[PDB]
Amino acid sequence: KNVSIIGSPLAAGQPLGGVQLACDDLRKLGLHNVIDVLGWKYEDIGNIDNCYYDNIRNIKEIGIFSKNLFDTMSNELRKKNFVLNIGGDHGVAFSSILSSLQMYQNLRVIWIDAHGDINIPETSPSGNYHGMTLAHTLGLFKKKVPYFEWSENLTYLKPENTAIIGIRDIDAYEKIILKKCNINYYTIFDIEKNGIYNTICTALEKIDPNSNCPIHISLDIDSVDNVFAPGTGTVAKGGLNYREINLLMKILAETKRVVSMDLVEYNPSLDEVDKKVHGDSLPILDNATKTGKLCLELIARVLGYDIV
Amino acid sequence: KNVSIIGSPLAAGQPLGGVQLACDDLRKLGLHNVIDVLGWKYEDIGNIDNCYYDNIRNIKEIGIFSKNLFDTMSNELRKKNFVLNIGGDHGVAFSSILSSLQMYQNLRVIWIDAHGDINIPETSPSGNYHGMTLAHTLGLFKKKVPYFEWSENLTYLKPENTAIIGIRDIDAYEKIILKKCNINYYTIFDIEKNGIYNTICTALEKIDPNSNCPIHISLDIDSVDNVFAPGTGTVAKGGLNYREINLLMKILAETKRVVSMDLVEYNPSLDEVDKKVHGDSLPILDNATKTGKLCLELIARVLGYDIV
Amino acid sequence: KNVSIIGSPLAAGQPLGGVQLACDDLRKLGLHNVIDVLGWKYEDIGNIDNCYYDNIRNIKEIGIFSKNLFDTMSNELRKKNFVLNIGGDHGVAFSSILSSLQMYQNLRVIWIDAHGDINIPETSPSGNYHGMTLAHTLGLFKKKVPYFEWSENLTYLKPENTAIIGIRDIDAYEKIILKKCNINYYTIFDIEKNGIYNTICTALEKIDPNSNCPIHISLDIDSVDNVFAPGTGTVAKGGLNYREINLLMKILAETKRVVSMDLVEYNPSLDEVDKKVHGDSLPILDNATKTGKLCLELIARVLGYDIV
Ligand SMILES: N[C@@H](CCCC[B-](O)(O)O)C(=O)O
Ligand SMILES: N[C@@H](CCCC[B-](O)(O)O)C(=O)O
Ligand SMILES: N[C@@H](CCCC[B-](O)(O)O)C(=O)O
Ligand SMILES: [Mn+2]
Ligand SMILES: [Mn+2]
Ligand SMILES: [Mn+2]
Ligand SMILES: [Mn+2]
Ligand SMILES: [Mn+2]
Ligand SMILES: [Mn+2]
Repeated sequence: KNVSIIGSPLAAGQPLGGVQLACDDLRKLGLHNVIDVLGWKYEDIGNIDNCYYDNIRNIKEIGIFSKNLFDTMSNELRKKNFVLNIGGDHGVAFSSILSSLQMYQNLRVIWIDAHGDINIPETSPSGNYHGMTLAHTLGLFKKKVPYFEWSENLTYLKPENTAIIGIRDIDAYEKIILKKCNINYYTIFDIEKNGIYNTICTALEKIDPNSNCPIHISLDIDSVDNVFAPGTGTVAKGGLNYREINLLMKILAETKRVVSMDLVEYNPSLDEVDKKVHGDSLPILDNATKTGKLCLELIARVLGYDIV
Repeated sequence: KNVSIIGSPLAAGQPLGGVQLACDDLRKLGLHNVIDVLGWKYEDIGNIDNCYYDNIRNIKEIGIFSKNLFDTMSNELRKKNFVLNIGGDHGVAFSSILSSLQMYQNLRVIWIDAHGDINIPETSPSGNYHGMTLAHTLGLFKKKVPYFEWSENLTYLKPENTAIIGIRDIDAYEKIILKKCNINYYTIFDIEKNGIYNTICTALEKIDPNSNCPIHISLDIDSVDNVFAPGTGTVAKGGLNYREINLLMKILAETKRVVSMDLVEYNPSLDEVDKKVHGDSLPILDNATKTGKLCLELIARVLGYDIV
Repeated sequence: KNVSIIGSPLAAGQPLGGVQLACDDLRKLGLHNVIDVLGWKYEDIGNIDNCYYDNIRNIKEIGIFSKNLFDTMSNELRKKNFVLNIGGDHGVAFSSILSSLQMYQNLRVIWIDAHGDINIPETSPSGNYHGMTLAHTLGLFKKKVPYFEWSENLTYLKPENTAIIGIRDIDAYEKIILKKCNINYYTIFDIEKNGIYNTICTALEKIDPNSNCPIHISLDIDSVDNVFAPGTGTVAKGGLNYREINLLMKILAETKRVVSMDLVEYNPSLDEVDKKVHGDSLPILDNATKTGKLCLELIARVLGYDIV
């Protein structure tokens, strides 16, 4: 029950700023107090500081930041702590997942997102890296990436060892990549048909039939519906509801196999207040904005927070 | 993959105006662009122009309009195009369904609505025709209808060949008609018990056990909850949510047997904005009002639009 | 089909006033008209007027009020009427349930609430009695309660004969009491996993395997999500939705075994308006605040109000 906290305030994978503020906001809202009350101990590492594709925006900053995160996270993973990586946009999952993967070669990844993040630079509508991070992590890139030379000899994640859950906003070319690479995916319609519980059980059975693999959770908060998670940059209608995302995190916690996690795309500047109701009983700041509070509650779920 | 578009701006089946504006609003919002991007071809026909019961409001206008729609739609159906009939209030479904039925004698009808629309003139609380249209189509009327003489020798729809889905606001007498005529109905409580997916599968198995019949979808947008579809004249609490109505249309599209469809009761004047989020990726006008946008997205589902 | 209506305007189990106004507000909104239209007859009794633990707030007022309610309700129960007890905060369920229990010794209780109300005075964070009422009713109190001497020789409710449904906001010590006393409980996560229908069926099978026991429903309106029930003092995120709470009440009505019911924690002063939509068709005041209207609709469900 030791968690290393790593702030990864990278905001270069997409146009906007705001997400760079996520890590410190969550600390302000009571991250340490929440971890404490759940009976975990933490080590807060602070914040990460900061032939070829030529069409990836801000790639220099991203590559240099990612090397730093890769190195820092590798060191925390070696302590056999649970490692919590707080973004930042989703670009931070490349180094997060690959560092975890080098240590846990049988790692299984649950990517929770409204989006596929599985564009390659030649299919991307935007040139924004956060929309390509999963493709990059999966080894789907066809050319070298400037400032990622340090990463070229790493082992990459395999599609069959991954499940994407909650998706509903996929680009035209992206749809083809999704089917082609054989990744396991569960759309919001699958969730509507079968319920979130059956969906995650199905996903886990698919990628870890023997229930014996370490799990990395990469949670993009925009997987959650706008009603509950307004504080994020790229919204898509029809998301996971409050009950669903909480149940999903609880089920993943109960595997007892989660070794690392990203929580990405929280943008405090975009967030709103309810606010404070009696049920906000974790040691979270009164009247905290609702997405920040949800982030902390979802982190609590992964650390074993339960209704009874 | 050819669709005929028929605008049916009838607003006489109920008190309000607004719905007469629906057809052109949907065109403005990007109807043609949406059909194009899905790889369908369209022919836009434009807009329909315009012993006895004595207690039906505006019946002259309704009867005369319905003859015109019957004739116009009959002609489009003969091309073996998919025919999309955009209302207008629900009164336009009488001619829509009966013209389709004369051509497709084994037609099965899925009536998606918060209401039964199955009052007869002697049970109607309002005298508004849009609340009687299904009863009329089913041959449940007991007297002749002024200005409907042209329709008296048509074959009428049978209750056992129909399923009403999503209902929750039914008048006292209407409840008796519903049980008496033996129509298949699936209330919002059935949907809550079994989920939208099991419900539509059950309905389809009930009315088309051999999966071999052409299908007409009559979609009243007020079937959808107020939260997602404010732009409609007669609201009822506890409607289909965004995920449910999208899944329902997708499942119906996947039968590959849908030959015609009404989309009725959209009232642009009553509609509101979110607005524009990243997930609004169909070629729909940026910041379009949310019900209009939903209408277009639901039309896209029927034409095969899917998440991946 | 005779219902006795008892107004129990007790507000001393918690800090706030507002709930004392609930009973008369529901009458103003059309309680009698609703009962009438459902074909029930009512007798409106009006409103109840008004070694040891030393840490229970307002206990004198609560104990004295509870004796009065116990006596009044005992008398109504003897008529073999369905007895509807309208709070007031949840403190009124002690006398309600115990009076019903003395008459119906095989009573089964369905406690519908976001909270456990199962603190004992030595674990209570607040000293507010409404958060202890279920523990008190279950005989879990360890010391005598001032002004409850009249109750000391009553038979208390047993945990195995009780099901709590909808819970999501439970205090730390309370979680231990919940597991220890062996009460049957179904959290919002159980509801999310299995659906409200499977949950209530499971609960009923658990506590009444032979489907032969009288049922008391203790409905705290804060079980319902904030979106639908803002007019209540202690809100918790992720509650039952409009479709769920309506279905739950319908299923309980259909047992045909409900003999008594509390509807508690409605605070008109906290309530808001939609307002009036076509679907508000029960004889409820036009534009009534939404929680009050929901209360009446849920009472209608218990008296057999159904979609068709
Ligand atoms: N598919 C879009 C949207 C990406 C959204 C990124 B994410 O999931 O981290 O918010 C793009 O490639 O630009
Ligand atoms: N049952 C009511 C309401 C009808 C609603 C019509 B509809 O479904 O087209 O909105 C009436 O007969 O007036
Ligand atoms: N557990 C809290 C909250 C109680 C809420 C009471 B109720 O369910 O009637 O709203 C307390 O003991 O103070
Ligand atoms: Mn993402
Ligand atoms: Mn995303
Ligand atoms: Mn209709
Ligand atoms: Mn309708
Ligand atoms: Mn309560
Ligand atoms: Mn409560």
